[PDB]
Amino acid sequence: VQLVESGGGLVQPGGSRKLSCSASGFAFSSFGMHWVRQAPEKGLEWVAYISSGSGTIYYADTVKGRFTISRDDPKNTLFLQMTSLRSEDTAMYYCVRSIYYYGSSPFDFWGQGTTLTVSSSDIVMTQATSSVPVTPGESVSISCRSSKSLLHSNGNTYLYWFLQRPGQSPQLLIYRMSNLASGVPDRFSGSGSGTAFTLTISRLEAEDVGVYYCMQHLEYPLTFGAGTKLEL
Amino acid sequence: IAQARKLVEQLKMEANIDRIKVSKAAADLMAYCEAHAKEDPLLTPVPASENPF
Amino acid sequence: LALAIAITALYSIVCVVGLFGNFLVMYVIVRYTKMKTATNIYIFNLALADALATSTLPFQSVNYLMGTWPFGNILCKIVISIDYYNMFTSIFTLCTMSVDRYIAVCHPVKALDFRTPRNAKIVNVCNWILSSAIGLPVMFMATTKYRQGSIDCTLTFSHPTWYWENLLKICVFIFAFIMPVLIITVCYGLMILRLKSVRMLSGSKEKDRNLRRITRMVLVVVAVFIVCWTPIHIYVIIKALITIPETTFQTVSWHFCIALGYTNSCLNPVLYAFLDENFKR
Amino acid sequence: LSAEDKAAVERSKMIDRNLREDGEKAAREVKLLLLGAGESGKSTIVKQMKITGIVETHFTFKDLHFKMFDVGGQRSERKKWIHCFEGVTAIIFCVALSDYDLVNRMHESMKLFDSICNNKWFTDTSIILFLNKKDLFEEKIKKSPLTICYPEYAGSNTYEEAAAYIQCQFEDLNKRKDTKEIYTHFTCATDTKNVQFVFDAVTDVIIKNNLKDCGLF
Amino acid sequence: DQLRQEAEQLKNQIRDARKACADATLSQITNNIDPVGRIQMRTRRTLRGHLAKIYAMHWGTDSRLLVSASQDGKLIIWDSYTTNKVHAIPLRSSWVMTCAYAPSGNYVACGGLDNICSIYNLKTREGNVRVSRELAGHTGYLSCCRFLDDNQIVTSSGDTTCALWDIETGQQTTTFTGHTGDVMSLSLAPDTRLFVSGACDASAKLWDVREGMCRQTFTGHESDINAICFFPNGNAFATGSDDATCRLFDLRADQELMTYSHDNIICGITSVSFSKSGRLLLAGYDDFNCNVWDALKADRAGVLAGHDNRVSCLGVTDDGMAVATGSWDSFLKIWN
Ligand SMILES: C[C@@H](Cc1ccsc1)NC(=O)NC[C@H](Cc1ccc(O)cc1)N(C)C
Repeated sequence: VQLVESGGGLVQPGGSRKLSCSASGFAFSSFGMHWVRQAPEKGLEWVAYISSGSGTIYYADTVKGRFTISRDDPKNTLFLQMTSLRSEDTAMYYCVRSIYYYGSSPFDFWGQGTTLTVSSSDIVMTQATSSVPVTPGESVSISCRSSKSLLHSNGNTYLYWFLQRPGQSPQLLIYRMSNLASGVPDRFSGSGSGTAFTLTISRLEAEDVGVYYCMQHLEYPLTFGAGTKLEL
Repeated sequence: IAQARKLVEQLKMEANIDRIKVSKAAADLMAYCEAHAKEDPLLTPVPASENPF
Repeated sequence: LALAIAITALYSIVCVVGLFGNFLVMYVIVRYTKMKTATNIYIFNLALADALATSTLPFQSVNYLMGTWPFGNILCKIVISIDYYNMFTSIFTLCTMSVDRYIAVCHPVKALDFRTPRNAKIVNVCNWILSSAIGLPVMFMATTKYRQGSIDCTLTFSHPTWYWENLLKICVFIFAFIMPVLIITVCYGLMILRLKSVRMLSGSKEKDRNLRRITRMVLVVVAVFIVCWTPIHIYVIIKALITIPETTFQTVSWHFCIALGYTNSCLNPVLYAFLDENFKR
Repeated sequence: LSAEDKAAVERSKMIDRNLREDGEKAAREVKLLLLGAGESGKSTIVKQMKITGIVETHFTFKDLHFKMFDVGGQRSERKKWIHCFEGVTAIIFCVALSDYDLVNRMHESMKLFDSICNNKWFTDTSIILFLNKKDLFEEKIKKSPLTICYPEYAGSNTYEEAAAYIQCQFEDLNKRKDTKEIYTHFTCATDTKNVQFVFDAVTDVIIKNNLKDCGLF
Repeated sequence: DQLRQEAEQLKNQIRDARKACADATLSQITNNIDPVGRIQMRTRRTLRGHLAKIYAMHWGTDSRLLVSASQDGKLIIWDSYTTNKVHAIPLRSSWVMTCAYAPSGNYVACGGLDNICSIYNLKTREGNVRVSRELAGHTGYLSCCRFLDDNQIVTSSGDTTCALWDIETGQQTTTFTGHTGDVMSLSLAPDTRLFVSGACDASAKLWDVREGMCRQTFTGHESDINAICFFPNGNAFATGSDDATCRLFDLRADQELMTYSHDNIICGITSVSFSKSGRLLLAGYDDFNCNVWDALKADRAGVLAGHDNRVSCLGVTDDGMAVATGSWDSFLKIWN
């Protein structure tokens, strides 16, 4: 499974530019696709989303109107066209996979990223702490709070926990506040109730230090948390 | 006619089985059916609050 | 006078029969056959259109009863629209059913590709949309006037009415009588000509009885259509061509022709629903 | 109210439309069930077409697609799986005309034909009967008459009469001649007219099915 | 020669020992139990996605997802709570008479006239469902298949043979050959250590999975056995047959316990399952409706009549919250 996307580089502000995400190794037509950007010194931010079959499109309020998103299913490619590219849109753009059925694991795979540079009601998710000292072999607990109860009437608590290692794309850890993603060691665990969630790492083994992100999925737009850094 | 030997051997093996009286088996069946009567939504109509359908 | 109540009684009874029949047909379709096959959408469309067309009949009954239009400009800018629209919808769905049966019998392998329930719905909505091309102008055109006595509302045009009203009459006659007849008669003729040479209807006198039944029901459908729509059309043409003076005979004849025109609609589900061997189950 | 379930419902509707189009494609294809006794011409008619317990043969002819299902390579209780083939367009029954004297064989062939024709599931399915090996049947009658197979035969030992008598024996095995039709054809390898005969019979049964669907029948 | 008389004498000894181990009937014991009363089951969901007749169906252990197989070449997986189609797997062979849904949920299985059991891997990368494995070796149509675990699968075929396969290796590890007629049904015990199988010889045999030999044989039906289902405690099972009668046997008693039959019923059974507690017996018939029998009183306690054709498959969720019935009208009905 690979999602390699390109179309970055220096861009004159106010111009236009399109990003292309070529996907190889999975049934691209069956996956909804997300564009999520990360500013050079900030956290993740949701940009755009197109459903499977292009039947449903959503944009963030920031880039709505200026940005458009489409897909070429026969060619297995994703496109994000941007017009009037201001200086607040310079960031690393990530191509994200997500399939939604009962018991699925959306937001599971992330692309590597473009490095676009531009020359000069929403549910708020709050990671109160920003940096935590950690010693290998110990256990830590990252906290998250929500302005709205993420718990839904059907019993699902739509909270996802992501981990971003230094110099790497973010990796899914927890989906729906309790389930471990495939390939994730069982040390990580998720718990909590509406508007108060916890990610516990037990007998913390090294090489997993990074920024832990706390994303909601109850309503669009999808709002990430600020981020919590683990350092030795 | 090698099937006859296997048939008679299997019949002999099936003959040497410790049976149980039908009364005791029926008592066990009814005891199991009554011990789990409350834990059976099909028997007792569950209220719609706890009914997912 | 006696005929003044007899004619409106005829209108009312025809309306009651048409309503009850078409409502029953739609209920049976939606409750027992559920509109599952490629057909049974056309029958539902025809029943709906006939019921909608017959629903206007009490309005023409009231109008003749008191000789005026008490309902004002609020209603007859849309009930005349309903009547003119539903006459075209019913006629075009009759033509569509005839063409469907002709394709099914005389072109089997192509009917395999064409006639599916989804395509039936597509053709149905296309028929409604195309009939809107006369449903809408009559809606924008049916302005209420002040009659000789007190009131009436008909269709009024701009200069010249000498060229517009006769154009409307000729167009409705051509696209509601000539084309529908030349379509359904030809299609049902070719269908019987094909069915004469099918090995499942050749010998074995029971099979010959089946063939005679099929051609008999086809012929009775076409005959009902002809006998129900010819009188009103020919009466309209002769009225527009040669002057006819008012008497007790012309008005009763005209209302009888209108009664037959809607009699087609009320009798249609007898022919197309209660004579269907799928409904006999 | 359907927060992340909206994408699930959209996926359900999309795979539902894929199911709908796949079923529409499958509904435009004529299914035939090939039957007959062993050592018959059942195999040799597949070669006449342009072309493990089930065998499927797809072939197209005059913008019509045929799926022919051969089930002879499955030894089981036929009543336990024959109902799977209800609604098949037609049954192609192969009978070897050269096995009237060998063993008798037409007695079992007629038993199978009677069993499958008057079955509770194929009460109205049309049967296309292929009397194979008619050329080999030429010299079988010059030395062995039809009397061996049929005790009550009384006629000249000629193809033009013996073959007609055999066809009449086969076709009168149905008790519902007013509701099902049996098409008979002596298989010929010339210009592949067997495929044309199958096409004609299938066209007639398609016309009958359409007449039933429209309610005319 | 003399071995046939030996078998006759052995059968004589078996059934007069079974008579010697019979004192009172189940009805005589259960006359003192209050009847369950007329239970009314209302259809709650209608899963309408199939185009041909539905031949098989199986619930998940989570009692939410259920797989269903049709003759239109599709087996599709439904979320029963919301009626959404979670998956729709197209089949290499349109002739499918059985389907199973793994207890873990990672795999599904199907089979039929192609004599092959296909295992599909639901939970994989690439977002599609792909054929994990194909099992060949049966010389007749597959009638039933159940999952012992993610790697062991039990199949029954119309060649008078059951087989236990290791999926990863892909070949039979055990071959049970005791039946004489086509095996048409299958049912694992709750412990998945022994299983019953009813065949077309009007006989149901009990097999020990670990050692691969028949333990007991049960007779009593006059016609083909179509359905079989263990009692929840694993010490009994019910069978249905074409003679329009069901019957409850017992393992330890080694003989028939009860016979569920009604003179008004003349159509054979197609599917049998118990309830959560085993007090109800759900039986699917050819007269287009299901019947609910008091498993202990042997009287028809209810009727599930909502299908326009014969009900071919029937199952009860593990938690017992609902019962699903498929039929030949291409609709599943989830009753509760
Ligand atoms: C009294 C008149 C006006 C009215 C009042 C309430 S609603 C409509 N009603 C009528 O004329 N009805 C007959 C027409 C058919 C027709 C066909 C060709 C023509 O050239 C003219 C008319 N109708 C069946 C569509």
